[PDB]
This record gives sequence, C-alpha cells and structure tokens, in this order.
Amino acid sequence: PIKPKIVLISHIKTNPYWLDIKAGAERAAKERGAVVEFLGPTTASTEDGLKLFDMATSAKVSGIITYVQEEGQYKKKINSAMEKGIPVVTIDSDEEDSNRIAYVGTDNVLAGQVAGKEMVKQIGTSGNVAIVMGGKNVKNQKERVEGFTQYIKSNSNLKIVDTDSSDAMLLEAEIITRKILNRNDNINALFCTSALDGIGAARAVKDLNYKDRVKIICFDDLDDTLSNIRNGLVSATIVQKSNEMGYRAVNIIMDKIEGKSLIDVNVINKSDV
Amino acid sequence: PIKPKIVLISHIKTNPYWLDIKAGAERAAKERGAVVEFLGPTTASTEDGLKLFDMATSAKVSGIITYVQEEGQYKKKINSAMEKGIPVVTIDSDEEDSNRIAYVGTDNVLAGQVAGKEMVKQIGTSGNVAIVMGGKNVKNQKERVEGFTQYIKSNSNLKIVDTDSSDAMLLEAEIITRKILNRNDNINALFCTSALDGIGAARAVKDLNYKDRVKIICFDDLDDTLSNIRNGLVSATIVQKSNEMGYRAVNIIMDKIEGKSLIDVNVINKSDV
Amino acid sequence: SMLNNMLITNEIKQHVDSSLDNFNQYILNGTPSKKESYNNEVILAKQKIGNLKKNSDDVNQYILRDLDNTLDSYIESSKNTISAYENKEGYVFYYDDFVAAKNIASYCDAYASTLMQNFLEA
Amino acid sequence: SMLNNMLITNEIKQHVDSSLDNFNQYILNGTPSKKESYNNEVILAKQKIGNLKKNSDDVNQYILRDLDNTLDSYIESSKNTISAYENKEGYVFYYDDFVAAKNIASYCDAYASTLMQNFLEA
Ligand SMILES: O[C@@H]1[C@@H](O)[C@H](O)OC[C@H]1O
Ligand SMILES: O[C@@H]1[C@@H](O)[C@H](O)OC[C@H]1O
Repeated sequence: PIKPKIVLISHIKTNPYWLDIKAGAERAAKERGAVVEFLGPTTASTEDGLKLFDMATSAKVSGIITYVQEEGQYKKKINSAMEKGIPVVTIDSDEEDSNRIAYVGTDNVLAGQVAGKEMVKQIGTSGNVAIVMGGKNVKNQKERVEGFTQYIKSNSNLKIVDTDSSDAMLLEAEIITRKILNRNDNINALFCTSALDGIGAARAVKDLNYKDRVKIICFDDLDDTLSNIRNGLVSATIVQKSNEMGYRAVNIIMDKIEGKSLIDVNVINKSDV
Repeated sequence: PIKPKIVLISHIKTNPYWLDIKAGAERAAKERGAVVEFLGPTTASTEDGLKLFDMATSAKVSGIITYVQEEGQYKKKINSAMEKGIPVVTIDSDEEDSNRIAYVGTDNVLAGQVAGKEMVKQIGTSGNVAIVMGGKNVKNQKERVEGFTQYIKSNSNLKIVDTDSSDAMLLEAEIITRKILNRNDNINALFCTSALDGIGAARAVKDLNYKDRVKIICFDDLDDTLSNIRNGLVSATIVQKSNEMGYRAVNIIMDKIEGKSLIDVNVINKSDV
Repeated sequence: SMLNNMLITNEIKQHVDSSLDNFNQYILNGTPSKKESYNNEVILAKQKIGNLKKNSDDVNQYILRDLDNTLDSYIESSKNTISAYENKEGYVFYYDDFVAAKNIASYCDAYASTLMQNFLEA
Repeated sequence: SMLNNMLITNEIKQHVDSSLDNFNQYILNGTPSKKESYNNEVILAKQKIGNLKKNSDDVNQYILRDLDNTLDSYIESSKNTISAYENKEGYVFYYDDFVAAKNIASYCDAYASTLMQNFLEA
C-alpha cells in the first residue's frame, strides 16, 4: 500500500547536523506510517533550495519541511504550497512572514544571547572577540550574530574586532580563522556560529598555537567538537536538539494531514562532556 | 566518417529571423563538410544562452557561433572557449570586449541611424515618435535605439515621446503598441526595432484605426511585414542579410579550423516590395 | 515486459517533451495546430502514466505518483498560460505560468528517466 | 545488443553520478576513500564511453563524442578543484571549478539519457 511522502529540505545534505535531523524525521515517519524524502544541495544555495521546494510543490507531496536560508526569499513559494493544500513546516531557520503552519527549531537570536552570556563567563567583560559565521547572508547565522552582539554590548565592554564567513564549510572555517588570527593583534576569543565552524577554528588555533591565548565558543555537538572540548581546544559549545527537530516536524505534518490538533539551547563545557 | 560540429546559439530558436540564419548556416556547412547544431531558448534569456554556450564549451565542439544578448555578459565564457582552442564567432549582436575571432552581423548603431534618416523622409523634421524595442536591456536593440535617437536629434526636431518593450514577442508588441497609442495624444510614427515588433504594431494600428495617422518604420523582411508594406500599414522596413550571416559565420569557423585565412542594411518601401 | 514498461516510459517522456514544444510555439505565434498538438500529447502522457500506475510495484509507485501529480501541475500551468494568452493579456500576467510550465515539464523528464532506469534494472 | 548498449549507457550514467557524489563529499570533508571512489568511478565511465565509441553508428557517434569530451571537462574541473582543495586554498580559488564540475556532470547525464533513448529505439 502507498504511504504519504514528506519532503525534507536541508541547508546542506551531507552535513552531520542535518543527518541527525534526518534520523529524527525517519523515526517519526516510521511511527506515523509516512516516508521521508531527504533533499538538499552540496554547497549552500537559496536558489537550489527553492528549486527543490518547487519540485515538491509540483509533485503535490503530502508535506514539505524546509530549511530557510534567506529572509523573505521563501515566502512566495511557501504560501503558494500552502494555498495548494500542502502543509509546510519550517525547520532550523524560519520564514516568519509566511503562512507555514509551524516553525520547528532554535530561537536563533536568543541562542546568540546565550552564547554572549557564556562568552562573558569565559573571558570576562573586557577583551577582543572575532566572529566566524557560516555564510554572511544566511538567516539563522545573522540572527545568532545579532543576539550575541546585542548581549555583549549590553552586558560588557567586549569588542568585536573582526567578522568573516566560513560559508559553512570545514576547510574554509580553518582558513578564515587563520586569516583572522593573523591580521588581528590581540584576539582573546572566537565565536563560531554554525556546526563546522568550531572544528575549523580549533584546527587553526592548534596550528598557530594560541592554545591558549584564544578561547573558542562554537555551535553544536559534533563528535570532533565534543573531543575538542575534552582536549581543551574549545571552551563551550551551544547545543541544539537537531534530532528532536526532525522528529517533531514530521509529527506536526502528519497531525495536519490526519486532522488532529521553539526548542531550547544548551551550553556545554568540559565538565559536561 | 565523423564531421566537425559547429554550435549555433540563437536569440530565440523558433523565430523566423533565426530560422533564416540557420538556413544560411546549413548551406555553408554542407558545402564545407560540417554539421550545424542549432540551439536557443524559447523566451529571450542571457542566462539560458550562456548555459548553452557553457555546454558547447564543455563538449569541446569544433566551433561556436553565438548571439550576444547583453553587453559584457559573454566575455568570460567566450574568452574561456577561445583559450581552450574553440574558435568563437559572434552573430547579429557582438561582444566587442572579447577575443572572438570575428563578428558577423549588422552594425546596429548605424542601422539605427539609417532608420532615423528614413523616419525624417517619412514624416519630416517635426512631430512625435514612439519606440517599440525587443527587450529593454538587449544589446543590439539598445544600439538601434541609440543610433536612431542620435540621428533624429542631430537632423530634426522630432520628439521621442514614449519608449517601451515587446520583449521580442509578437502578442506583446501589439499590446505595448496599443498601450502606447493610448496614453499618448499625438503620435505620428512608430519605430520598431526587432523582427516581430512591426507586425505587432501594425495589428495595433489597424485595430484602433490610425491607419493612417500613425506611420510605422520597423525591422526585417518577414512575410507579414512585406505584406503590411504592400497594404500600406507599414511605410518602411530595415532589412538585414540574415541568411548571409549564417552562411558567412560557418565559413569563418571552418576557415579557422582548416587554417586558411559588418553586413550592410537596406531600406525597403512599398515601391521596392 | 520490463522492456515494455520502459518503452511506455520513453513514450511518456516524448509526449511531455512534444507537448511542451508545441505549447511554446503556440504561445509565441498562435498557430492553432500547435495548441491541438500540445493538448493531444499531454492527453497521451496522462493516459500512459495511468496505465503504468495500474501495474506498479512498491518503489515505482512513489515515483509514478510524483510524476502523475507533476504532470497535472504542468497541465494547470500551461492551461493558465494559454488562457491569459488567448485573452490577449500582458506578458506580465502569464510570465510566471509560462516559466513554471517549462520548469515543471523538466521535472517530468527527470521522473521519466528515473523510471526508465528502474525498469532497466530487474 | 541494443539492450546491452543501453545497459552500458546506464552504467556510465551511474558512474558519472557516483563519481560526482563522492567528489562532493571529498571536497566537503576530505575522507580519502571518497576521493578514491571519485577517481575509480570516472575511470570506469571513461572506459565504457570508449567501448561504445568502438561500436558506434552515424548518429550516436556525434553524441558519444560530445559525451566523451564533456567527461574530460568534468575530469579537468574536478581535478583542479581537488588540487586547490588539497593545497588548502581559499574557497574563492576553487568556487568556479567546484561549480563547473557539478554543472558538467549534469551535462553528462543528459547525453547519457539521450543515448539510452536512441538505443531504445531500434
Ligand atoms: O543551519 C544549521 C545550523 O543550525 C547549525 O548550527 O549549523 C549547521 C547549519 O546547517
Ligand atoms: O536579434 C534579432 C534582431 O536582429 C532582429 O531584428 O530581430 C530578431 C532578433 O532576434
């Protein structure tokens, strides 16, 4: 017999963060009797994500769960799908100005503020910070940087002296970090805002030494990040409930289909790992 | 045995002007022992033309003959092909800042000046003119409008009171003309700068009447345009040697391959047809 | 049989492609026979997709459903374009539909070539 | 035979697709086995295209030449990307090559599905 098909569109398909979201979606789908089709580009592209969203709309799938890379850019296609009877859920970045039935993911501005509070605990109220973000024009990255900046401006005298982008690539995270440490005199800490940024930054700090003149606060609980926390290269990471996002999003879609009726962030330090 | 393959990329594949260019290319190709692959989008698109050019480059064809829709936009791909050993010829719009071996087509600014001289003969040195162009940002259209404008500014007191675009579509040419005749009080003449514009304008003039309060000077010698000249709906058309463009371009490509070693425009009136 | 299935799959792909081509020519010039061919070719693609759906297994079932629905989207986009066109409306009013019809037809091509590969692999 | 030809054509398409996929993963994480698979799969696509070229007729000859050359372009773009990657250069230095490799691999897919249709139609 044939099952409802739910389309899940990721930021980056190969990434281990999205694989964890996928796992959560598959768990919910098996429980609810649906099939998940998991899609995404190799390199981050709003354009490519929208084409995939357009394909699912045309195919009139039973539901779409989509990442939102850029503010305002998904509204048109999301609303068009909703209008055509396809329930749409946004995941791990929202499109607030759209008629999607629900957003499942982190409050990203808040997560930034949380990082900001932890940054003050880590190095105090005075010093220089540099930011490595996963794409300059990526929505949930800008939101994380926004919350962070706001926080340390209200609650410290920490100076952000450099902000650049990894495009959420691992190698480019290392290189942009190495470039930031060079070209800046006294950096005390790095804030890394997507999953691979912290791993790339740790590589760049370990390679110049600067372990430990430079602390790292990064995002997510990937294996190498947890390992870098145990080994002291990373001081704190901000952890999201990725598996739970995938799980909850499928159940919301299946609830809508069947006519039935903001996930916190956690700071992890070496004592926690 | 296998023959060299020459790729010909058109502005618009279905258009009878490009079909005449194709015929000229096929004639030369049969004489020289080559095969022509004739390509183009349905609706004008620089992006789509460049993808086709990219495909031919990747396939390392023996030669590329390409239309150039937008200034500066083809330079990169043209030079890349030349560098990879593919002889490139531009046809019926040029990319001057590129290393293409030759341009085969009309001097489009001059063709505009020619239209300007004929416009003065048709309605005199005083009056109001409106322009229908085949795409606002299309290179050889802008060049035709440029030459025309320059001419009538130097040699008359003719006022250009409205300029709009057909996007080189037949229906849209009629509609934009009907819209231009409405919304302007005393228009004496229309200047139409791509092949279908004149046919669409004639439909709009015949339908409002204004035959004959409004003269039409247009481009190309398509059957319906020649018919509109005989019936008095069109006063003059500027004729290009499209068939000869296709013919000459293939021979230049095949000359380069084999290591061997600006086409005028003509005004046609009712007395000529 | 598996060969008959991919013959049919290839016929569907040709129907969709030919339907698009005639559709395009119709919007660009209005020759009534182009619209007639546009319409005939989608009728045939639709019926044959329906035929394959009758005999589908556990996997192709999902692809055929996607392809069948996607064809319906093409039918809707192309009909809306034809409708605005014949009403002599501004290009601005059917630009999106016109584009979507091309895009959606290309999605159909990908489903079809996927199907053909699956039938090829018994 | 015509069936054997489209089996081979389907194998080529899978090799190209699998080569791209492994290539992509390699550039994104650097797992050496991904590069090994990238390389093995293009070797196989290249050889089998060569095999079909041995037995080609008047029409497929042209498509096979386009496909063979296009694969060489993919090989060149993907090798240049791998080279800049392993030199730990800025993304800005291999962005174009990285993109072109994806694009060129997609051209190979279209030649392959065209070939498969032609073999299907004896
Ligand atoms: O969007 C994702 C973000 O939430 C995570 O932090 O990093 C990986 C990205 O893909
Ligand atoms: O570029 C072409 C132009 O030369 C002709 O006038 O009109 C048709 C266009 O495609």
